[PDB]
Amino acid sequence: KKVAIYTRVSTTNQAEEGFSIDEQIDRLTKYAEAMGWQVSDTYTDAGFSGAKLERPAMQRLINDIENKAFDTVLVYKLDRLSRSVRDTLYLVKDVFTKNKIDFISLNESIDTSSAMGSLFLTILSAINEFERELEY
Amino acid sequence: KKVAIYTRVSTGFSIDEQIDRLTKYAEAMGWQVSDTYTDAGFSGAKLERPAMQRLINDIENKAFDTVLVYKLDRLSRSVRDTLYLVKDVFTKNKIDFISLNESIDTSSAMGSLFLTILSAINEFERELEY
Amino acid sequence: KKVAIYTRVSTTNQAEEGFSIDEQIDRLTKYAEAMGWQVSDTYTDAGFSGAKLERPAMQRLINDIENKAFDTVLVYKLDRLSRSVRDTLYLVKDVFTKNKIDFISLNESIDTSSAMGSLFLTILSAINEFERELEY
Amino acid sequence: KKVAIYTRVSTGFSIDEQIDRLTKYAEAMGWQVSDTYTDAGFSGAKLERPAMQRLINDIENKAFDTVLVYKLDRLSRSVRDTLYLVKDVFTKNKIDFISLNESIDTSSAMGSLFLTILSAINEFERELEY
Repeated sequence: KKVAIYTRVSTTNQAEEGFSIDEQIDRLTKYAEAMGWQVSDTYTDAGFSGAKLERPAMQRLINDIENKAFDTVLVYKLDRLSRSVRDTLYLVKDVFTKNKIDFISLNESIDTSSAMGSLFLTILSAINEFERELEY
Repeated sequence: KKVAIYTRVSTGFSIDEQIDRLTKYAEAMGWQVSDTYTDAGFSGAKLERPAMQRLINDIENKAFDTVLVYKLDRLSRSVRDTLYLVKDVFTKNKIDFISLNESIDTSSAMGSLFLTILSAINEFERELEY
Repeated sequence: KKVAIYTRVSTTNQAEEGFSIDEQIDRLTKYAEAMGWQVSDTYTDAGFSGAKLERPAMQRLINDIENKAFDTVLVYKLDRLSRSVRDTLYLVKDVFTKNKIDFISLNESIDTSSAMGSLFLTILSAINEFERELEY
Repeated sequence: KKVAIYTRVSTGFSIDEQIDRLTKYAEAMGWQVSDTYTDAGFSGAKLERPAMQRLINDIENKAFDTVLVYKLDRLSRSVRDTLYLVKDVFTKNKIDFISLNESIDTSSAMGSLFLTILSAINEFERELEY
C-alpha cells in the first residue's frame, strides 16, 4: 500500500511548534511502516494556516490525486489537514473519498476505510448541515 | 404528558399559527397543555427573553413534564444555547423536549441519541476549529 | 398531503390486544388530521405476525407504492410495520425511500423526511451491518 | 499508554501474527506493553476463556490503561459481550480499548461516540425484535 503523508505548521520556528514537521513525519512514517505500508511521498506546508486550503503542498496533493500515485492520505492530527469543518468535509468527502482514496488522522483514530470511520464522516456532514440550518 | 408550549417570533410562522399547530398536536396525542409561553418580538440569538425565562423558572414548580415547540429554531438560533437548554436544563430536570417540525422527541430512543450525537459532534467541531 | 396508514395485530381478539386495530387507526387518523393531512387509505393486517412481510395488506401496500396514491406511510409503532430489523431496513430504505415515500412511526417519533429521521436510518443500517459482520 | 495485548484464535490471522502486528503498532506509537493475553484454541461466542479472565482479573492491579486487539472479533463474537466488556468492564475502570483493524479507540471522541451509538442502536434493535 502506497500512502501520502500531509504535514503542516503555522510557523517556521520548529523548536517552538507544538508538533514540528519532523515530529509529524517521524510518527506518520513509523506508523505506516508498522502497518506494513510505504510512504510514496511527503507533502509539507511549513508556515501556513489551516484556515484555508490555499497552501502550496496541499494544492500539490489535490492535483496529484488524479495520478493514482497513492491510495491513502495520512495526517498526524486532523487540524494539520484543516481547521475548517467545511474544508475538511470537502477534502475528505469530495476529494479523497470521491477518488477512492482513504484518509487517516492518527490522533483522532479516524480511518475512512473502516465502517466506523465512514459513518463518522456521514454523521459529521449531517450534523454540520443541521447546525448550519439552525443558526442560519 | 403535561406539556408547556413555547412559541417565538422576532421583530416562518406567526405566534397564532405556532400556538394553533401545537395545541392541535397536543390534543391529538391526548396530552394536556399546562401553559403557553410566548415571546412575540424577540431574537433567538440569546436566551434572555421574558417568556423563556418564565418557562425555565417554572421548572421548579413541576406543572409540566415536556416542553413543546413547532420548530427547533423557535427555541434558539444557537447550537450552544439549544444544547444548554435541552441537555442541561430540560433533561437535567426530567423534562422531555419535542420539536414537531424536526420530529425530535428526547423521550424517544432516537431523539435521545440525536441529542447525544449533536453534543459530541459540536464539541468535536469546536476543538477542530478553535 | 395524502398518507397511507398501516396497522397490524397478531390476533383477531381486539379486546385482548395491547393496541387494537381501532386504537391504532384512531390515533393515526387524529394525528394525520392535526398535521393537516388526509388519509388516502387504510392497510390492515388483523391476525398476522410481524416476523415476515408475507401479509395481505402489507403486500397490497408494497404493490400500490408504484401508483403515487400517497407520499407517506404512517404506523403507530415500528413493531406494527415489522419485528425484523432486516425487513424494516428493506421496507423503509428499498421500498419507501427508493420511491420517494416518507415513513413515520409515531411512538418512536421517527420521520424519514426529517434530518434526524434520515440520519437515524443511515445509522441503523450501518450499525446493523457492523453487528452482523461481528457475529458472522 | 501502558497496553495489554489480547489475542485469540479458535480451534483470519494466527496468534503469532496478531502478537506481531500489535507489538509493532504499540512500539510505533511509543507505548509500553504490560503483558500479553493469549487464548489459543477458544471460541469467541462466550467470555469464559482463561486469558480473557486473567485480563479482567488483572484490572484491579492497574498495570495497564489500554486493552489492544487486532480485530474486534478476537475480543468477542457477541455484540452483547463486547458491549459488556468495553462499556461495563474497561470503560467503567478507566481502561481504554483499541481495535486496530476497525480503527476504534475509545479514548478518542469518535471511538467513544461509536460505542455510545452501538449500545443505543443494539438496545433499539432488541426492543423491536423481542
